[PDB]
Amino acid sequence: NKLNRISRQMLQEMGREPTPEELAERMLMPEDKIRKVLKIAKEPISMETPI
Amino acid sequence: TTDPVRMYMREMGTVELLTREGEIDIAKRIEDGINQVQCSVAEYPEAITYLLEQYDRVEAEEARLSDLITGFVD
Amino acid sequence: GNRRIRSVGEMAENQFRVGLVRVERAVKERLSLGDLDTLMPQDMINAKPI
Amino acid sequence: ARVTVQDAVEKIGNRFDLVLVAARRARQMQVGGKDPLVPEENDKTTVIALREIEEGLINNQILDVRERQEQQEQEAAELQAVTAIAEGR
Amino acid sequence: LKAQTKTEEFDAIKIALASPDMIRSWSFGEVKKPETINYRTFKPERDGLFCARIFGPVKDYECLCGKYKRLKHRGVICEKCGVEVTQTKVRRERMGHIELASPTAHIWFLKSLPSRIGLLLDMPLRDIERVLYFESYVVIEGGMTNLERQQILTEEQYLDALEEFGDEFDAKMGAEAIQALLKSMDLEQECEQLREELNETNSETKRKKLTKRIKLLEAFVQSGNKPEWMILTVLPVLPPDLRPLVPLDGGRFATSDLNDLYRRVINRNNRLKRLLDLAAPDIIVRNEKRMLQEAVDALLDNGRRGRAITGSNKRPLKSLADMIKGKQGRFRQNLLGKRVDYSGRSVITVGPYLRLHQCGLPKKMALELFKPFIYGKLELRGLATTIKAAKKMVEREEAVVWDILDEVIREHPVLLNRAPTLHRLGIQAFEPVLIEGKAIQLHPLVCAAYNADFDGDQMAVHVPLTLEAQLEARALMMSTNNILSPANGEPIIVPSQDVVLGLYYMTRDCVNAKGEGMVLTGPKEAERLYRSGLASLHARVKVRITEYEKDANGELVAKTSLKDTTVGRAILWMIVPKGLPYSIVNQALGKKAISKMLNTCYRILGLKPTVIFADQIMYTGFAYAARSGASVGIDDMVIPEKKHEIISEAEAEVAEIQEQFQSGLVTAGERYNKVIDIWAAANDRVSKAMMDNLQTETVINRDGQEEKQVSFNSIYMMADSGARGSAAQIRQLAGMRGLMAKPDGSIIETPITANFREGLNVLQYFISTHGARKGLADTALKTANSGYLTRRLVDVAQDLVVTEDDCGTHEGIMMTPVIEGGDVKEPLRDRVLGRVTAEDVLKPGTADILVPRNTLLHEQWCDLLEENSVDAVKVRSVVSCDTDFGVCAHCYGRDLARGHIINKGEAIGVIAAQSIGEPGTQLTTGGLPRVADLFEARRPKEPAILAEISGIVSFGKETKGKRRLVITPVDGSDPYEEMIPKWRQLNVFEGERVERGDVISDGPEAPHDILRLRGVHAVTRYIVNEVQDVYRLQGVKINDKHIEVIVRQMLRKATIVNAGSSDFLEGEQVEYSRVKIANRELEANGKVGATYSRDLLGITKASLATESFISAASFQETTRVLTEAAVAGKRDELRGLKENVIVGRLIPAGTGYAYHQDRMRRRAAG
Amino acid sequence: HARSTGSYSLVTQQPLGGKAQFGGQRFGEMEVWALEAYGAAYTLQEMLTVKSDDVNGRTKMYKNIVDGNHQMEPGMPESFNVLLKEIRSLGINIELEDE
Ligand SMILES: [Mg+2]
Ligand SMILES: [Zn+2]
Ligand SMILES: [Zn+2]
Repeated sequence: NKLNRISRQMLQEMGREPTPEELAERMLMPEDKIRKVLKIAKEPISMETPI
Repeated sequence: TTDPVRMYMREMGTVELLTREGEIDIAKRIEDGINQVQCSVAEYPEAITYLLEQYDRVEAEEARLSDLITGFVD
Repeated sequence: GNRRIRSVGEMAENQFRVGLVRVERAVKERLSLGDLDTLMPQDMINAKPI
Repeated sequence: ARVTVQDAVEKIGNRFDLVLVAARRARQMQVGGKDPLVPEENDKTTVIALREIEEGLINNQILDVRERQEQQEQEAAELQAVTAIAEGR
Repeated sequence: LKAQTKTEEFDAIKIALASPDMIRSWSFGEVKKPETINYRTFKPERDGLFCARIFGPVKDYECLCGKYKRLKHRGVICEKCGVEVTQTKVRRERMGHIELASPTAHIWFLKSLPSRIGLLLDMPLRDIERVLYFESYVVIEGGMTNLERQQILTEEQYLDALEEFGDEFDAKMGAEAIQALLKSMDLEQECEQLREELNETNSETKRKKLTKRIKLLEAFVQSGNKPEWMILTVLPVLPPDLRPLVPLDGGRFATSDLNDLYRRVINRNNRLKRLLDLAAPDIIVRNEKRMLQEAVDALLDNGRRGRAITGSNKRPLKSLADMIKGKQGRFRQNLLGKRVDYSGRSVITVGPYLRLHQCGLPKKMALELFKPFIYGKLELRGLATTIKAAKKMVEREEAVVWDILDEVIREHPVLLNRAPTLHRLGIQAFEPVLIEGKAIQLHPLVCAAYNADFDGDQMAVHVPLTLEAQLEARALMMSTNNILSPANGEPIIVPSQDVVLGLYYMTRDCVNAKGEGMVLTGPKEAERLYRSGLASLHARVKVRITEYEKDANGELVAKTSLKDTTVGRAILWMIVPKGLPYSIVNQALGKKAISKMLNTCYRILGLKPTVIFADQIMYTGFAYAARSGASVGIDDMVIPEKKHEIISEAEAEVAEIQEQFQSGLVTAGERYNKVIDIWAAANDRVSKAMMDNLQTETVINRDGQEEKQVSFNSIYMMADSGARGSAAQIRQLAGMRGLMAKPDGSIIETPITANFREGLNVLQYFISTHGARKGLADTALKTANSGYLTRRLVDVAQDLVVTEDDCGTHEGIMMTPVIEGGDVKEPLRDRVLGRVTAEDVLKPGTADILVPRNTLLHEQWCDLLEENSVDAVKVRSVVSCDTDFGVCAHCYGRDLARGHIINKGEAIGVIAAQSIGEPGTQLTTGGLPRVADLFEARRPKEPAILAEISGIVSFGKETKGKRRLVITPVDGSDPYEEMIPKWRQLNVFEGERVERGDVISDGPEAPHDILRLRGVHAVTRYIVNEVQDVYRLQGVKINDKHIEVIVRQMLRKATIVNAGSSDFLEGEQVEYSRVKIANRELEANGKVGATYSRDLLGITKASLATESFISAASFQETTRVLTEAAVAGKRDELRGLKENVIVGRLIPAGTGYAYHQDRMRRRAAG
Repeated sequence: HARSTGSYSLVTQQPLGGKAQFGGQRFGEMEVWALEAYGAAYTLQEMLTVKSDDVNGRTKMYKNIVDGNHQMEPGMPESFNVLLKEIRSLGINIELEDE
């Protein structure tokens, strides 16, 4: 959630969107964890998705 | 109309909203009820001696004070 | 005479129009409670929606 | 090659039992239990079996007879082995 | 002897309701938590939808915790976390369950169109739903107080009733109530009472529903199912691997929607369990119970209530019913229908060198196709050390492997298939020939059966792995074994275009040519004359020929003579085998004659001689056509010299009629038709002008001044020979083309006066577009429509197969020539050919039997019938065959790709449907929709009416909207009076006697009548004659046999009239019934036998009834079929085709027919 | 395209190209009728059982092809085997009777 909040302001604040490492300095933790945390956090895709 | 959202909205809407005074009425009723059971528990001989046998286990290092009482008045 | 021809220009305008209505609800929502001189036309208008 | 099986169909009327019978025979040759009854031209067992039908030396009756014969050919070997199982008593 | 307990080979199948304990039997554990995977280590969380303990190890033979990793340890249940180490395959099998707090309704039995719980309790649906949502109270086992057993009460009413009677009265609400109702219900007692009540009151409204309900109940009793089971105590969980969580690329996960659904059902359930121990108020636990009900319903079949939507995705999540269901019915065998190994495909080309039994196969395709054969053969001879080394060899493509492939290819047929498979010739077996290049080469003669052009169509290849498949392919699906269309005995291998243009140019004659008049010893020196350049290919010459006639007894006679012929025909004779007379090659050999040549060759010398003959014909056709140097130039299209004048004269006509309309002499409409007529006549005028000029204009000289013969101009030869082109298309090239039609369907009164050799101006082309556009559209849509027709047909027939040999009934239908209005729109010889006589037929005198009782009528017998004047022959048909549950071969006919009588066990239903369906592309009241209406039995819009009973009729009463007609039979009772609306103009004479089935008005008649009033043979004759009219108008040859088998399926059911065993009005199988009254005719009751009435069902309606439910779940609506069967505990025995295909065993026909037969007798036996 | 033995779909075991070595040709319903019109039973069984849907029958077959024994030990297509569990996942008890 903390990341979404930053990504919201920083979306228009930066005019593009914060770089994958941008919110990392803003956030307390080791800041490389953005990749790991962002991955497992994703919701699985419906296997019934028509393609 | 099925769609259980509706059969809830309509089932609870029957219950009338409490007045600010009515709230204390119900809350007062609670106190009487519980105090009855508290008093009712106090009237059982086995209920005391058991608590005794439990604290004797507490002083014997067979249990901990956190697993028996949450504290007294105070 | 009853068959009209659209094309990229006309179609994109509609989508941009749709973007502006879904942003409209937001702008009014924020301007509802807004404090006087702190916020400006940035904190309201987002990018991602449009 | 065998271009048309018509002659085999004459020998056995049904033409489906032909597929069955020719199959049963074709496996007798492919799994090595036996050898061809008629000169093999490099024809695979599929076609060798069909020539055997055309020449009228193989069909359902003959095979059942031969197999029924082979049953007694093995029962003769094992005759002592299985009678030695008198330990059943 | 003991039966068995472990794995045998099952027959039949049974379906029924599941007890809670029965559901627990399958379950190897209860899923207690919505958790899926651990979220870091992706291992399954224990007691969750994915669980190693309940379901199975994630990886093969390995404990979850990892303590026992060794393949030796197998039956060990780990002491730490219980996981029996076994293949991960077992996670695809083991089920689970969930113990629900409150009972729950099964959406299938609540919401199926005939609500099962509703009519089982004789209770309306809206009430039952009102009780499930806790919206009212329902009584149960009311006792003697105030209240009905099924009566529904409200809040206040329940309260009042309870204060008056505390006990001896009971009421509940919600799922628990319904379950209490079903358990309390005594089926036996209700049955008896309902039987009495049925008898007492006579009303159609009353007893219709009555009989429906009683049938279910006694069925449900006999089923073994107990009503309570429609209310779910335990809920089974599907094995995890059937709804997998498997990872994807980029580390994302994907999972089935069931998880999202299943998860929900658990949570709500668990919460309810919690809410019981928390003593929540009623209003809450009630809402939670409803929420549980919604989740379970959504899980089973989504879309019957709210249509729950999946997490974060708008699209509604697919539920378990939608996994079975689909379009249409089941996905598994329905189109389409599973991918198959050992296959391939590519663009196809010609390969004229091929013999008819072989086909060109690209090198690379064959290598990858036969890879296992190649591997095994390489190390059988020892060219490869082991299978791996063999793989490296073919992967290296070492030169030595190609010769090994020639071994595995030699005798090993392959299957070829094209895109729209219609009749059985859509797949045919060939012997593979290794070919460099990536294109498949296909023998030209086969190109007709496939309807495969060379404009880039692609074909698919299949390898017949099993030995039985090689021999099936060689003895059934092989090219040479099907040379004849199963629709009609005419050869389908008929030479196509280039070949027939060759033979036409070969046997033809001009007036004066090199070598004219000379004489030669024999065909050998005839070719020597031609090839050397001495003699022209076509010149009139006498040569000695040796022909043969087998007219002796199985013996070929020989006779020699000097025949007056040409050089080409002399050369061609070298190919004609043996017993054919020279008369067959002495003509001009057009495409029509060249087919009857091959046909006769087949019906005389047999199969083998015809094949090699056919090959030779193709080779020589292509070859000589190439010598001919035929071409098409722009000066090859000759326009009449009189065209411009014809246009002008017809142009005066239009201005005459126009002048008549300006002066009012003729009305506007009358003008239009007139002008249109003169232009049309003009087109005919120009057509028959250019046709005369084009056809004969060759004017040449032999020794005299002049003479004129049929033109040698290129385009005429094409159209004349039968190669390609026709008078219609030719007319468009040279003469003017047509009068096109404006989109609304009218035809423009200013035709296209130009043609393609000249230019079309702007307007003319633009008007041409609609015809083109409507042409393309019509075909592209009607193509799909045709397929649909075959679909309904194969569904209504299918399982029909030749079973007995001879059923032995004298019955049959009378075959006469069609004799429509002119002379003989189709002869007698074609109608009776290849069929079997019903009874011996007389000469004009008698005690002389020409054809003796039941005999296959072949070419000689039909000609013997033609020798004598015999105009009518009664013939056994598949509609009259006495065999029950099939057709006897004696009643069918000979027809096949082979001339012999149909074999025992061939499946006629499919080939019947296919034979009718394949030509359906060429059709366009009248047309293809007319056919569909016929087979659907549909009663027309403004039908006629037939006399109900013979005897003198008269008019009675007056005009109420029906003016009654009163019939008066001579001997019998009068009372029949039918109410016919009198505003329809009548026919029947008020004072004349009309036989039953006479014309009481005009207009079409419903075939239902024809069956009822005129009889079985009459209606079958009506269908066949009407549908054959439709097809024959387009030029489609389809033997009446096929139409008859569809007809037999149309009448499969009949409605009983009398009684003494089964129910009065039940529609039921005439197979079952007739076998039942034939069994009753002796033994049993002396005769209690019941009378029926044959019924006519449309094709789509007759396909509805099939004993096997697995078949019905395929093409019908899956949900209804499964339920309606599950209540009765119906036991499907297979025995049919559709069902056996689903389950994947031998078809109970053809090669498989021996198996099922041998098993069927083992069954119900000792 | 040509395929001997390729990859297989996970949910239902069926030929699927994953390597760009294309999945096998699609054998349709109409083609089944074509086999039903011919007397060819074994080609049809092998078509919809061992050549495709039988996760066991396929390997038992392949091993026989190299051994030189042309046979099939068919078993049950996994598609139908799934339909049984899917039906059984509902309240329907579906069993295979007799012998
Ligand atoms: Mg094309
Ligand atoms: Zn363990
Ligand atoms: Zn019969």
